Amino acid sequence: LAVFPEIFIINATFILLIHGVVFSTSKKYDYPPLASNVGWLGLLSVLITLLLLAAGAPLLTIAHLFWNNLFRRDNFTYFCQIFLLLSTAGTISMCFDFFDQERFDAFEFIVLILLSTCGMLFMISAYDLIAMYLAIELQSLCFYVIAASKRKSEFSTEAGLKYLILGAFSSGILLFGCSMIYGSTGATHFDQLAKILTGYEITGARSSGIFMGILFIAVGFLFKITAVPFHMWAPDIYEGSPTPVTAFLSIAPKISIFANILRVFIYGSYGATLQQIFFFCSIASMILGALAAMAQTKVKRLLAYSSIGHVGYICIGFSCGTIEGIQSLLIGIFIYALMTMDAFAIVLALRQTRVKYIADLGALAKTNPILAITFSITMFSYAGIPPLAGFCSKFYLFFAALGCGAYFLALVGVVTSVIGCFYYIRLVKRMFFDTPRTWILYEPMDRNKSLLLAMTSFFITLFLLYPSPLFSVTHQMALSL
Amino acid sequence: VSEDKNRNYAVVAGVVAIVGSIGWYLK
Amino acid sequence: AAAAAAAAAAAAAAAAAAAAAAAA
Amino acid sequence: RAFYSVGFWIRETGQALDRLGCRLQGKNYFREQLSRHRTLMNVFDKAPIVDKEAFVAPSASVIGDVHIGRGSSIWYGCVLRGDVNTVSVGSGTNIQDNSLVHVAKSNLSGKVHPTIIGDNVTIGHSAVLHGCTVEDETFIGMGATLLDGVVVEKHGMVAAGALVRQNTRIPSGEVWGGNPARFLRKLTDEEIAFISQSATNYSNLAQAHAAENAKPLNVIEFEKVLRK
Amino acid sequence: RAFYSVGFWIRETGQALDRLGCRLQGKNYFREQLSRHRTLMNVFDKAPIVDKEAFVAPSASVIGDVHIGRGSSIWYGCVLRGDVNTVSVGSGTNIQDNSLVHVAKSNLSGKVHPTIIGDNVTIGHSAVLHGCTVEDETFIGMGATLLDGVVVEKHGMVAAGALVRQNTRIPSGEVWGGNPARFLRKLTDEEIAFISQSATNYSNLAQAHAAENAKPLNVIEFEK
Amino acid sequence: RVKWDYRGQRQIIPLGQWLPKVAVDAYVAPNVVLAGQVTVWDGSSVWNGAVLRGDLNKITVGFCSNVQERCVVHAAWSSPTGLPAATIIDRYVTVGAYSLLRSCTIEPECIIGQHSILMEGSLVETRSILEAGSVVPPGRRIPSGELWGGNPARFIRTLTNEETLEIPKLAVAINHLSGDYFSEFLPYSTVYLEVEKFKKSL
Amino acid sequence: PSLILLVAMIGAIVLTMHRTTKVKRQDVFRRNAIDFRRTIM
Amino acid sequence: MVGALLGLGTQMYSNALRKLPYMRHPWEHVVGMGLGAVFANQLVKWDVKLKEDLDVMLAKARA
Ligand SMILES: [Zn+2]
Repeated sequence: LAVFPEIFIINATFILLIHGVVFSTSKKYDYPPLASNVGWLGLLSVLITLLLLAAGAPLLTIAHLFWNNLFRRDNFTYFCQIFLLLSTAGTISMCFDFFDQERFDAFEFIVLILLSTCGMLFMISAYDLIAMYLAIELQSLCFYVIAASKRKSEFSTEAGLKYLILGAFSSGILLFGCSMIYGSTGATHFDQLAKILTGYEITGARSSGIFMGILFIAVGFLFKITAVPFHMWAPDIYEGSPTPVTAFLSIAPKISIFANILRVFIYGSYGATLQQIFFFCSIASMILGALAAMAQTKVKRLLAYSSIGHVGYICIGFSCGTIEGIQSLLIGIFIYALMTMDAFAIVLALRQTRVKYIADLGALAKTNPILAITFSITMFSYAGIPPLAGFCSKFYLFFAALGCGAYFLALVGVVTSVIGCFYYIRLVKRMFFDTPRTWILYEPMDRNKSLLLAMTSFFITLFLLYPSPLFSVTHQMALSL
Repeated sequence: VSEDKNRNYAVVAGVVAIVGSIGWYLK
Repeated sequence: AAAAAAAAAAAAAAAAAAAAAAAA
Repeated sequence: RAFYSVGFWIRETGQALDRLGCRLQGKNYFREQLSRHRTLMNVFDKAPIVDKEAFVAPSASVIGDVHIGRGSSIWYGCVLRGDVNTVSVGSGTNIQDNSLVHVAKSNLSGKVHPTIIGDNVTIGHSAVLHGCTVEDETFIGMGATLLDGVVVEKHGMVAAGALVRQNTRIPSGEVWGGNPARFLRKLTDEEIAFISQSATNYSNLAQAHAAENAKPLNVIEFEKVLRK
Repeated sequence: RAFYSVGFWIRETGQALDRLGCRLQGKNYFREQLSRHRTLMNVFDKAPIVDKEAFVAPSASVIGDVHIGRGSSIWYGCVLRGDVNTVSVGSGTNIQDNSLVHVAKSNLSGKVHPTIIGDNVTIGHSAVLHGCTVEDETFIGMGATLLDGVVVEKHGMVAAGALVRQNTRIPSGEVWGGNPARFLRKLTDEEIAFISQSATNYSNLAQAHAAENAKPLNVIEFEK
Repeated sequence: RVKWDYRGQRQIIPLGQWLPKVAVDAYVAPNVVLAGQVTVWDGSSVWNGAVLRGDLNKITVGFCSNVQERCVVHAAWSSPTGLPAATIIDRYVTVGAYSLLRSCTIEPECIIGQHSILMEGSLVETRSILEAGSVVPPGRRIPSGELWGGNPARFIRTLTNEETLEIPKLAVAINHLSGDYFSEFLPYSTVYLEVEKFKKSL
Repeated sequence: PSLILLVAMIGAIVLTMHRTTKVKRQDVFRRNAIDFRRTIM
Repeated sequence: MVGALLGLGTQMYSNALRKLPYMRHPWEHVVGMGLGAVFANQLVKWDVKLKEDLDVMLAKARA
């Protein structure tokens, strides 16, 4: 046993896939638009998976056969795997409206999202290089298809091709690293790998073959999370695709990759090389994002760059070896995810507006004044303004970084937060104080999208009154590795 | 004196799902 | 292509003469 | 089981009644959204013989003695109280919104003069034809107030908001206007061309307001407008 | 009012238990777009009061604080919309048609005052009386219009299309019939007889019109 | 044709893909008659009896732009002479009591006073107050900030900027009143209950 | 890899069906009641 | 509990984007959120129990 939570989502995907194709290819049902019927059913398939994974959390480690030769499930994986499904479900909740407006007959598009979640669930628990690569391939492959869903419009398909090549290269680079890592280790399991690589220290103890592999595996992961050293065309992918598909790739693959990153590198590899590369990436991502937030104008692209800047703050936790720092990274991932879902949902709130600049998004003070305050909260959360939940996560990242001793890295993060805040007050000024740009009038959304904002915006502000639970949850996960 | 065939099954299912929710706390 | 495919199903073979078998 | 859930219909009434137990802080909600409005005919002692093709708007309380011709409209919210003196409407006379085609009892000297409006008489919005006869193929102005015994001759448009005093029957083609009864000008022939054009277009436009008389099934079937 | 708001919530709370609670049983009856102007005497914390012998037409709304007395009438299409201050319509008046009597709310630019309509006042059609302390046995003309604070004194026969100006205390018996308010002529006595007899004319014509019924055959037709 | 339809009069009358969509927070008084293409916008207020019809062009009242009691707002067919004449009563315009409009394109922050008849192409410019009975002929562009009036639309006065600053306050005061009314109506109606009790009497 | 071959099948189908089957060969789709039918051009 | 108070606020200001006014029948779902607060606090006692164990399990594994 022990694979039942993953088995259910794979079975649920197959059952939805058979239901969608048989029904969609039905003259009797007049070839109906299954998407949105596959939806709701798809959202509850994730929710049933969430319950099964949570229910069997003590039972997850049922047998040595699964952990030693296939995948190992641990307390850290369970807490993040629960979050991964919740992140996936939250994205589906905002996405349902997009399915309704679009002529979505793509029942398969939901099955791809569930298949991606199954790949992501296998990715979090993957304990072998073969398993991690195969799981990464499935999650990315499902994602490649979602990017090219709007075939009639070349803008989505061309964006998909750049995402596909970046994905193929990232998987391929990681694969080459596995080959080199395999050559020295003689085994592909992370557990066997850790025994050979424990305290390898490429300066203290010679390890030419292992390092050659480690260099490739680390580089491949960075392309997947849109790290700035390998950001490449990844920011382009975010703006070119419509906002809802962009949201799904924005949070769920990134969270899965970050959780996979901590497991593959901290436990398996012990050299003074892995922490430093993230430290350089963190400084660069925040610097690139801060420059980009001022440089970028389109609201969708700006969100991607703000997300890239936040990704750098997340990277610092791995960069500082302290377990408290790894915990701080987890606090950041959760806050960034809630804000990223909230931010995409506010953009999704202005569904009526076609692609438009920030100035057009302004003038929301007179109309939808509460939404205007809600937009201000979303920008503030990435900005690092103190009352919001993001600052508390950043302060833990910074407090851990000061304890870790990363004064230079910590300072640039504060400086990048400072660089971001000026644009955010300017954006807040744009919303109410100035640049209304025509007094444009917006349209309503579904209750689920409003609740995504309601359950998140209140929580972002409520974090100050009761911040203890999240901090407790995050450290437990870091210690488990 | 009834609604469309199948709507009744869903209405019955909702009560059995809601009964389960109270029951889950109870048992 | 939405062109009408040649469905190879039909009614079973029953030799259909004209009504003038016996008495015109 | 379903359909016996009418208990929720009965439960709603308890709360639909809890408005009484909650209208105590001041005398509140004397309105109940009732049903009766003796409006679309409201026959006092004479009945309108309005045609089967003369679209009257369900707001238009065409009281008492009225007659409308084939193709003429009686638009939204226009009372026609033919209660004390006879009224009539020729084929094509589009008595537009908010009209007051209610006639008279008298005004200071007899002057019964049953209002008779000819064909193709495009009457304007908010017009008040209190007690004048109107001739064929003229275009009264939106906001006009046509007082007692003002025979508006043919093809003579009355201006927008143009109050016309008593007995000041305008000539043909003489565009009237002004708060006092004064003429304005003799515009052009294109004026009468557009008068006839607007008259026939308003006739077929009222023939396009057949959705006003649609049935519940047809209203909810139009609610398919979302899909298209 | 606070408890009025709570009442709106329980009625809404109840209305939902019927809207899809028991209507979902195959019933789209609540989905029909029936009119709501038939709330002739629309209400607030202040309510419209109307006596027995006062015909109100069903095509006409009477919103806000209203005090329709005896004999007064509100004919087809009129709107006595007087939320701010009471529309203290006196006795035996005769609005006669699509008129309007407003204390309609502005930003207190002129301190909107109640509209104390007098007695036997046979207001004509389309009159747009607006903050009008119009006194008794007065005539207002067809298509007319008035302005804030006006006091149309006794027997002041405002003419058709007229537009009386702000705060103008028109003298008792002076005929003002122009867009810039302007006295024209001391009214004659035959006009006095006409205005004092048209009062009871409509008083009887309004006690007539006998709406007070239902037309099921037409209801059965419009049902199909 | 039969008279006395139980339905009363549906206040939102679409025809041929043309739904006069009412934005929420727009108190559309129950007497009104929306038809064809009438896009009332946020915070607007269509008051008692005010008809708003629909032609080839489209009526549109703007943010906070009320159309007060008994005000007809129609639009001419195309009027392609100078500009497409689709009535656009833009933001904060207070179209006062018992006025009348047709194909005129009013500009932000006006006050179209009582009984003020209009006509085509009368682009009443921004921040413009019109006196009572403001009748306008086609094409008379009342300029900015200028009080007007008169039966042929004769100019009267330019306005001090304090009155211009007060116009938005009057628009939002009307909107406050509109919200006070919108709190008097519920999403659906209770008329159906009375109609069913009528039908069960049959 | 079984699931990866299945995802490759689903992908080659959803990508390169090219509107040549029920993806768009359902019908052109038309509704009469909403249709103007010469009332509106 | 405080969570029920939270689920009233979250139900309001929600659909405010839709400008829907005040609250409706599904809006009064603060009993469900009240349950969330009770579980969140309960999870923390278990999480803190486990968090102490995670430090002690680390020490037992460390030896
Ligand atoms: Zn009269």
